[PDB]
Order: sequence, then C-alpha cells, then structure tokens
Amino acid sequence: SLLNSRYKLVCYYTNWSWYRPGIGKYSPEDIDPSLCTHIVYGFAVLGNDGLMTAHDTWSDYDNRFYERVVEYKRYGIKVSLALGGWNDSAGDKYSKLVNDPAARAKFVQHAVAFLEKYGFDGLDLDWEYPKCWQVDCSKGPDSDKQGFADLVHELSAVLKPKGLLLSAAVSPNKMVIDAGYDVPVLARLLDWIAVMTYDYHGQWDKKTGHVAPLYYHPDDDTTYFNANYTIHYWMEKGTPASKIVMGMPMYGQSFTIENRGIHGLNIPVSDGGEPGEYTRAKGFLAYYEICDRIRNSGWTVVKDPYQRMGPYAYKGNQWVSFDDVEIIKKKVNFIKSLNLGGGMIWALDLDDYRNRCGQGKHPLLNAIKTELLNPKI
Ligand SMILES: C=CCNc1nc(SCc2ccc(Cl)cc2)nc2sc3c(c12)C=CN(C)C3
Ligand SMILES: *[C@@H]1O[C@H](CO)[C@@H](O)[C@H](O)[C@H]1NC(C)=O
Repeated sequence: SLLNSRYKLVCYYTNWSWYRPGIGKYSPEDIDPSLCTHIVYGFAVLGNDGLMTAHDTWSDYDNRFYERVVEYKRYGIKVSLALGGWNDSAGDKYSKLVNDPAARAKFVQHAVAFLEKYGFDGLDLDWEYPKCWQVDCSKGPDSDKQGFADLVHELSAVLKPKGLLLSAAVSPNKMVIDAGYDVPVLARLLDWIAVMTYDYHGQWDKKTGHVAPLYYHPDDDTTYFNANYTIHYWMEKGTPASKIVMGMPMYGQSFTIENRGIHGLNIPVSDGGEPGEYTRAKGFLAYYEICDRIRNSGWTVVKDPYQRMGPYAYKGNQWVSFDDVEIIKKKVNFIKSLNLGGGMIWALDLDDYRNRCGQGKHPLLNAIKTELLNPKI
C-alpha cells in the first residue's frame, strides 16, 4: 500500500475533465483510491475581491464536485484544494495580492475558512509563477519573491495549528526558480513542493523536443532543461529531499513539423500539433490519445536506448513526445535513489484510465505505484 510506504504519490484532479466527450469524460468517482496518497483539486481561482473562489460553480458546488473529491479522505488520502493554475496566472492579480500586506491578511483568513467549509485537508499554491508571470520574467517585480514567501508564512501560521497542509507546485526552470522563489523559506514551511518537471519543451520552442527529459542529452541547447538538473537545483537552493515530489506528465506535447521527411529531435516546427478529439487543445495530447495513435493509427515510435528521456512518436507532419511505462520506471527509480518525498502526476484524467489501449487501466499511474512499492533500486 502506498499509504503505508515511505513515499507520497500526489495526484492532480481537474474539474474541467468532466466536459469531454465519450470515454474522455472523467468524474470524481473515476478516481482510483489505491493509486494516490494525496489528491489535489485543480483549481480554485483568485476572485476580483482578492479572495479565493470556486472556478466552476456548476461542477464544484451545484454538482457537489468539491464534496465528491473530499470523499476520498475516507480511504486515508489527504485531499487539498489548489489555487491558481496556468490560466489564472495570466495577469497581475497574484502579484497585486502578494505585494499588499493588508490584502494578504484578508485573503489568508478567508482561505482557511473556505477550506474548512468544504472539508479540504490543505491548500496547494499553483501561481505560475511569482515574478515570471506565465514564464515571462520581464512581467513581474522582484518583490513578488518576498511577497510570495510572506504569503506562504502567513498561510502556514494559520493552517499548521489547525493540522491543515500547505504545498506548492513550482517551476522546473532555473531562471524562474532564481527569480520567484525564496527557497529556504518555502522549504521550511511547506509540507511538500511538487516540482513540475515537465513542459521543458513544446510548440513555443519552434522545434521538436521532449516534454520531460530526465537527463541531459548532447544536442540540448542548455544544461538545465532536464529533471535531473532541476531536482538537484531545488536541493542545492536549500530544499530537503523529503520535501520534494517529482512531477511526471500523463500527456505529451505535440507539434506540426515543417517537413515530413525529417522527424527527429530539434527539427523545425510550424505550430502545435492538431488537437486531440477528447482534450481539444492544440499542442497537447493525453496519454490515452497518444497510445491509440500508436496502437491503431500506425504512428512510429522512437525510444532513447540510454533512457535519458521517454519516447516520441510521429506520423505525417504530426509529432508528439511523452512518457511511457519504461521511462516512468526509470524516473521512479531516480526518485527512490535520491530519497525524494515521492512522485506527482499531472493528471488523473490523462492516463489511460479506461484501458482504451489494452495495457490495463491506468498503465502509467500503476507503473509509478509498482515501482515506488518495489524495494529494489
Ligand atoms: C499559448 C500559451 C500557453 N502555453 C502553455 N500552456 C500551458 S496549459 C496546459 C493544458 C492544461 C489542460 C488542458 Cl485540457 C490542455 C492544456 N502550460 C504551459 S508551460 C509553458 C507554456 C505553457 C508556454 C511557454 N512556456 C515557455 C512554457
Ligand atoms: C545529474 O545532475 C547532477 C547535478 O547537476 C550531475 O552532477 C550529474 O552528472 C547528472 N547526472 C547525469 C547527467 O546523468
């Protein structure tokens, strides 16, 4: 059992996965309670009054989604509510909050009351990102760093006496880490830090690359866009291994390549890949969309024999990079080797939970669980 093990497995749940057709629909009762130690509900948002508020009242309240995910506390799972996410991080509103002590003080007391009203065990902070708003370090002031650290302290000071958890999802990018995070403060006060060791590459690069490399590859533009560098950098900056949970993607980054005739890494790209029929987002495909393309549409798979990164797959002018069971096992052995706090997945509804691909239900998440529970390293 994961709950009796020395590791966390932090699973993100997404309310918007309900609005998908056919087998892509995911509801709270699709959560498999044997596969997670912690569930984090994405997302609540920052209202115009500076207070946390539900993003989707129809699902979260009227259809009782908050209650139906908090249900999983009955299995011993800790259920937190996440605030923010990529879309909610587009503007200045989190920066305005954290730079205003009076606004922080109002926010904190209301946020704890909100968590207690719905029965959540904690709050997960998902501002992407302090200073570097949506990765753009030119947008925010340097004082976002101190402001976020003070927000974390003020939340900790209310949550910890009530026995409530406080965590954050954080950037894997050296420049963002340096600009946005007072790492010693966060490492001391947070119960865990979920490092988002994915989205290192995507359509925005204008060339193909892997969503989530584990180790440096000789053709990389930088030495730091890989999970091994990122995790060691969080530790070098002052984070204890026990506080780190390493993110793993249940999806791939897709690309429209300029030329069907070359199809390797670092080749020119004109746009994101064509949207999947279930997830409906250019540049993104769920694992259950990728595995079907490979199994039933003849996409060609290229693996890295040194296992520095997972596979990519292509057909015509479409190309996608993603994690398979093999690289997941390697990544979990890496987690164990460094004695990290555990693993994290984005997100439950993107793995093949329906066994559309015939590899079993939840092939990626089950691979993580099995490797975490395996004593050998
Ligand atoms: C057009 C700009 C938007 N780009 C992005 N979007 C996301 S949201 C993912 C998501 C979630 C749910 C569903 Cl259903 C579909 C997709 N994440 C990231 S990390 C990153 C970018 C980026 C972009 C540049 N950066 C350098 C790095
Ligand atoms: C992992 O990262 C550490 C620290 O940056 C480095 O010393 C080590 O060589 C890396 N492992 C690789 C590249 O296999």
